[PDB]
Formats: sequence, structure tokens, C-alpha cells
Amino acid sequence: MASMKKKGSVVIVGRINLSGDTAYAQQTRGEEGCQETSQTGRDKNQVEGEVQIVSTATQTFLATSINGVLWTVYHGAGTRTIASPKGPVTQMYTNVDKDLVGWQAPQGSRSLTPCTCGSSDLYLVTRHADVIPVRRRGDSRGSLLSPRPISYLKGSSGGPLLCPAGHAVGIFRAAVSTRGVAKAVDFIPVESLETTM
Ligand SMILES: COc1ccc2nc(C)c(O[C@@H]3C[C@H]4C(=O)N[C@]5(C(=O)NS(=O)(=O)C6(C)CC6)C[C@H]5/C=C\CCCCC[C@H](NC(=O)OC5(C)CCC5)C(=O)N4C3)nc2c1
Ligand SMILES: [Zn+2]
Repeated sequence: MASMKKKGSVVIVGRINLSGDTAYAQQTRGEEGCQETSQTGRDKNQVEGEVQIVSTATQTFLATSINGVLWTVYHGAGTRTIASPKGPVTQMYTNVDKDLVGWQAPQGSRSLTPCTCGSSDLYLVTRHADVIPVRRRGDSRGSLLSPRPISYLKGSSGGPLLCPAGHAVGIFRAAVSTRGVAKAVDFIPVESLETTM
């Protein structure tokens, strides 16, 4: 019992900048600082933007602020705390049945607005700042207009699907593939988040 370890915190290591004319990834912390922040849970870096790049000791993925909650996937974060300036912060939402977790949105982040447009013309934002057109096909499904190898989507779970107006429509959860080519995506609809709150 004395030699039992504690898993580290999720750590913000960068962001996807959607501010201006061009989307681009920014890194805010390197691997050594990430590993240390994961163990202490103390992250004093300023946070900005809507889409964060996050990492554990073993995985990296995305997390998206909607309505004052930083949302991501359970298969990335598990039940882990997130590092913050005052120490590890416990999850405010955990739903393994939805592959969904959330923490209070960090001070300085901006939140996306939940979409009420009812539009089926969506855009998936990846960890490489690709903005991928996706046609909505169901409550939790959308097809890529231009399929591509799943490699290009790996590490983007927790990223947003946006409507034409830039509202949040869902959180990227899984990729549907044939012969390694992603033809469709599975996502947590924003309404499932809004119900969870
Ligand atoms: C443990 O407790 C839980 C609870 C509920 C869970 N619920 C789901 C649906 C789940 O699925 C896992 C993880 C997810 C994934 O891989 N997600 C993306 C991703 O990027 N992760 S990641 O960031 O790299 C990483 C791992 C965090 C660091 C976007 C994926 C990108 C590429 C796919 C790669 C090949 C995989 C193709 C696969 N496909 C698929 O399952 O399709 C369907 C059958 C499911 C409905 C249709 C797929 O996508 N996943 C498999 N695990 C759960 C686990
Ligand atoms: Zn909208």
C-alpha cells in the first residue's frame, strides 16, 4: 500500500488558434515540462483560446471549452485530474457511457457557444489545425467530404465539430474507417453535453 503510485494529471501543452484568418497549432509546453506538470498537477502557464492540446504521460489529444466546461474524451483522460495554477482539479463531469469527461474551463480560456442552428454542414478541427468539412449524417455521425487515412485524425479526439457560424455542434470521439481510410466520424453531440450539465 505504501508503494502505490498515483496517476498524473492531464496537462495543457498547446492550443489550436482559431483567432484570425488562419488556423494553426501553437505549443505552449514541451515534453519535459509536461511530464513534470503531470506529476505535480501545478500548471502556471496562461491558457488562451477554445481548443486546447492536452497530454498525459502516455497519450495526447484535444479538449474543447463549451459553456464554461473544458470537455474531452474518457478514453484519453480517464478519471484524471487536470493540472492548474493551484494544483490538480477534479473532474466536474465523468460519463464513460458517452466517452465524456469535463472540468471547469480554465481561467483565460474562451468558450464556444452551443449551436442552435440545426445545420448539417460541419467542420472538424484537428490537432494539426486542419479544418475538415464534415456532412452531418445522424445525431452522432458525420461523413468526411474528403476521406483520408485515419492517421490524420489520430490524436484529435476531444476536438470540436463546428457549424458554419462557429458554434459547437459536438466533440470528436471516434473515426469510422475502411482499409485505414476515415470515411466518417462519431462525435458527442453538444445536446448530450448540455443535458449532462
Ligand atoms: C476506456 O473507456 C472508454 C469509454 C467509452 C469509449 N467509446 C469509444 C467510441 C472508444 O473508441 C476508442 C477510442 C477511439 C479513438 O481512437 N478516437 C479518436 C482519437 O483520436 N483518439 S486519440 O486522441 O488518438 C487517443 C487514444 C486519446 C489518445 C478520434 C480517433 C482517431 C483515429 C481512429 C484510430 C483507430 C481507432 C478507430 C476507433 N473507431 C471506432 O471505435 O468507431 C466506432 C465503432 C465507435 C463508434 C463507431 C476509434 O476511433 N476509437 C477507439 N473508446 C472508449 C473507451
Ligand atoms: Zn450553429
